[PDB]
Amino acid sequence: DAVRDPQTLEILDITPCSFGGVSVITPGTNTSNQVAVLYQDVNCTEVNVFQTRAGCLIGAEHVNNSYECDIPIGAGICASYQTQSIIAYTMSLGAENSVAYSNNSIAIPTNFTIS
Amino acid sequence: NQKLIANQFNSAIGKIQDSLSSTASALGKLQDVVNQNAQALNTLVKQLSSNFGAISSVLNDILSRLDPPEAEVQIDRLITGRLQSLQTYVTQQLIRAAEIRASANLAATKMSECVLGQSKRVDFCGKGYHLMSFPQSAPHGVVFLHVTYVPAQEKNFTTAPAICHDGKAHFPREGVFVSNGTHWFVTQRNFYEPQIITTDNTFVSGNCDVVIGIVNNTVYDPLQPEL
Amino acid sequence: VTTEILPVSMTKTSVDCTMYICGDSTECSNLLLQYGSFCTQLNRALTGIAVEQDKNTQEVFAQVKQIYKTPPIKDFGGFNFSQILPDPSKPSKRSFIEDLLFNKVTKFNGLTVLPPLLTDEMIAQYTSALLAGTITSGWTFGAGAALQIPFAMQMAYRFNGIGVTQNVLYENQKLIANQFNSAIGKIQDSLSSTASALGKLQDVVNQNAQALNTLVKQLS
Amino acid sequence: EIRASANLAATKMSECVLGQSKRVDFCGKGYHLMSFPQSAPHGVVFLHV
Amino acid sequence: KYNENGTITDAVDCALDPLSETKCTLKSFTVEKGIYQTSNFRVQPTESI
Ligand SMILES: *[C@@H]1O[C@H](CO)[C@@H](O[C@@H]2O[C@H](CO)[C@@H](O)[C@H](O)[C@H]2NC(C)=O)[C@H](O)[C@H]1NC(C)=O
Ligand SMILES: *[C@@H]1O[C@H](CO)[C@@H](O[C@@H]2O[C@H](CO)[C@@H](O)[C@H](O)[C@H]2NC(C)=O)[C@H](O)[C@H]1NC(C)=O
Ligand SMILES: *[C@@H]1O[C@H](CO)[C@@H](O[C@@H]2O[C@H](CO)[C@@H](O)[C@H](O)[C@H]2NC(C)=O)[C@H](O)[C@H]1NC(C)=O
Ligand SMILES: *[C@@H]1O[C@H](CO)[C@@H](O[C@@H]2O[C@H](CO)[C@@H](O)[C@H](O)[C@H]2NC(C)=O)[C@H](O)[C@H]1NC(C)=O
Ligand SMILES: *[C@@H]1O[C@H](CO)[C@@H](O[C@@H]2O[C@H](CO)[C@@H](O)[C@H](O)[C@H]2NC(C)=O)[C@H](O)[C@H]1NC(C)=O
Ligand SMILES: *[C@@H]1O[C@H](CO)[C@@H](O)[C@H](O)[C@H]1NC(C)=O
Ligand SMILES: *[C@@H]1O[C@H](CO)[C@@H](O)[C@H](O)[C@H]1NC(C)=O
Ligand SMILES: *[C@@H]1O[C@H](CO)[C@@H](O)[C@H](O)[C@H]1NC(C)=O
Ligand SMILES: *[C@@H]1O[C@H](CO)[C@@H](O)[C@H](O)[C@H]1NC(C)=O
Ligand SMILES: *[C@@H]1O[C@H](CO)[C@@H](O)[C@H](O)[C@H]1NC(C)=O
Ligand SMILES: *[C@@H]1O[C@H](CO)[C@@H](O)[C@H](O)[C@H]1NC(C)=O
Repeated sequence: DAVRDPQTLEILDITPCSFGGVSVITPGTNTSNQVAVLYQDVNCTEVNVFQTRAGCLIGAEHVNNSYECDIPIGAGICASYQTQSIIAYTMSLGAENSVAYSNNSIAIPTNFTIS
Repeated sequence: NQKLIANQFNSAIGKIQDSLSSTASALGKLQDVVNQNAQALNTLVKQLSSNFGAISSVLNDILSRLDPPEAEVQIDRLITGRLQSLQTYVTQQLIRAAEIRASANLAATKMSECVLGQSKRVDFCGKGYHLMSFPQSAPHGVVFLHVTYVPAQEKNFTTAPAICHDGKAHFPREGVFVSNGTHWFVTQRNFYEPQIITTDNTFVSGNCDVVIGIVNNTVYDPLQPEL
Repeated sequence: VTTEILPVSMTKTSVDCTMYICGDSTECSNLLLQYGSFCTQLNRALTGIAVEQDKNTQEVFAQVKQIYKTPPIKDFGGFNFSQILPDPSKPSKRSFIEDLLFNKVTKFNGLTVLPPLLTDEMIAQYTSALLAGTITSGWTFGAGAALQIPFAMQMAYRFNGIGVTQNVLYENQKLIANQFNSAIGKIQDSLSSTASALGKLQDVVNQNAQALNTLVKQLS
Repeated sequence: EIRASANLAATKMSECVLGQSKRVDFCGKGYHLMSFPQSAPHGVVFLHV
Repeated sequence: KYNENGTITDAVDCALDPLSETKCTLKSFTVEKGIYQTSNFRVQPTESI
């Protein structure tokens, strides 16, 4: 955990050198040979760079627009291949839609489909 | 609407064919099972090539080269390693089998409750109001075609929990009270079909001084014109 | 009002089998390779678990395609849902009760932990949508479109559904709303004071912690 | 075990929260009216009315 | 990659780039859409003490 230096009697902590899993994010090779690489649980220091909670993502562009999740990364971030290049974005959970609620209004179906 | 319904049904079936014939991923749930089993077997076979500390992965090469006092040691290493491999394989197959069994139990449940009957369990037989289902076989599995009723078009109606007639509070036996801005009607909850509010559509309980949001209207009595 | 607590997921652990067995050792690694795929399939097995953990979460919460939200005017016929609806003042828009739940339930050996795909905030949005749907459109959002209905009328259906004529609800609407509101307050009093109330989720955490502590201690 | 629990939780969400249950003691003791989900660490909490 | 006549017709250099690493990891010359864990990043020592 720590040692006492043998010449100077001071205590030094030993923190094993940064490491982590490496994952490759890719559209199928039937479409593209471009890839993005995720360095899991590391800072964008020792390793078009996007720092996410899941790790340091390199090669994917950070996009402000959300979309449906395609290739999940983690911590709310998903990646995809669009206009093409690899992008990363915060995933959408679906379209926002308020309900026209009131104490005297009811919506009643007038037609239907069989699916 | 029988003709419309039959046409929508027939169309929906055609859509199923178009999807299944073109989208390989459509049956990913069954293909994945096959793939996992193939990997388990490929893994098990590849393990035979490992030495596990032995001079050779080939049993015959140990036997053809060493006398028993030494050959037995090398063989023990292969036996231990290969037994570990079988134990790993079997354990994985048992756990995987439990998953398949659970799936089969669900499939059997659906066959009994969804196909043989009609489900009242929401999203058990697909999204929407379940009508009927039809089974189809598949490699190592079952495919269910769930036929559901889904509301398609809707309108904004004004409503009320009850209607006052002569001071009595009238409630629908079935359906809700609605208003199109000038007239009140009573209609079934899942499909707009306005009816005249009559004593045969509503029932009386309590009065106008109790119900919150009760509105004034009239309730038609089919008997009075007959007398 | 009763509370039912169910586990949905477990910590998405991941173990680097090479680093665990032969941490930074070339000589050991060369011997480890003689065991073939054992190291590789152990990593594969844990990965499979980590993957289904997100599948499990999505199956439970992501049952609604749209994110519904309640109106600015919380008029539900006397029913007070402010303790189960998201609190806008928080850094994470969770309800009062959810905060109570979160406040009760609680390295270099190749052992790491992966984040969930859906963060607590994402889950809060899903429960918010499901709740807003339930409150303003009843079950219609589950079948198709969210169709607005007055809350009191929604309850009328809920009563018919249990064999009680709807006039009972309306005649006793104030009583019912009061009993409901009281029951919710009781839930808060129980959850905030009884640690064991969430034992089912804490136990999962404890089992995983023990499994990892056991694995690490074995290195000695 | 967790998966089985998650499957049950998902079942309840679909049948108890999105709908109304006719299954006795599925959504707590008594005649089920409605339920409301709440999130929790690694799980879901249902308030059954 | 050995063809039906035992001729090597293709090959993947497993240390060329991250896609090649994925191809070697999956033992295939085709990679399906998704995210794959292929390796482990480790900071190397620069001097001995
Ligand atoms: C309910 O919706 C259906 C379609 O889903 C309507 O039927 C279609 O009507 C158009 C004309 O407006 C025709 O061109 C289509 O061929 C019809 N489709 C089918 C399958 O028959 C139906 O008219 C609508 N009913 C109401 C009351 O609005
Ligand atoms: C509400 O529904 C009623 C009944 O259909 C509508 O009243 C009828 O309107 C038609 C013309 O479209 C007349 O020929 C009938 O004689 C009317 N019936 C009665 C009893 O007045 C009414 O117009 C609808 N109101 C709204 C705002 O749409
Ligand atoms: C429904 O109609 C009744 C009359 O049949 C209305 O009753 C009146 O209520 C006010 C307020 O308390 C009294 O001052 C009047 O004397 C009542 N009228 C009669 C004839 O007794 C009632 O207010 C109406 N309700 C709605 C919602 O329109
Ligand atoms: C819903 O219930 C909450 C209590 O949980 C009510 O909030 C309280 O309101 C009183 C009166 O203004 C304040 O003195 C308290 O400090 C509030 N408590 C909290 C925790 O906010 C809320 O007003 C009720 N809402 C409705 C519509 O009934
Ligand atoms: C049904 O039971 C409820 C209580 O659960 C009764 O309501 C209470 O009545 C007392 C007076 O006797 C009040 O002091 C309480 O404040 C009321 N409680 C609530 C929540 O309002 C109700 O009166 C009973 N009804 C019948 C027909 O017996
Ligand atoms: C995959 O590649 C083949 C050519 O070999 C092409 O015909 C097919 O449309 C491609 N599929 C996709 C999804 O790009
Ligand atoms: C990376 O290091 C910087 C300091 O140089 C720090 O401010 C930042 O928060 C760190 N990011 C992560 C993900 O650790
Ligand atoms: C998102 O928009 C903000 C401006 O509101 C901008 O500063 C930021 O750089 C943008 N980020 C990305 C990834 O486009
Ligand atoms: C009901 O009215 C609201 C408010 O104008 C509107 O947003 C909504 O689309 C209407 N719904 C229908 C079915 O007409
Ligand atoms: C419905 O809401 C409106 C607006 O707040 C209010 O004026 C009206 O009295 C309410 N009616 C009922 C029955 O609650
Ligand atoms: C193998 O050799 C034969 C000629 O004898 C040739 O026709 C065939 O295409 C070859 N197979 C492959 C995979 O190249």
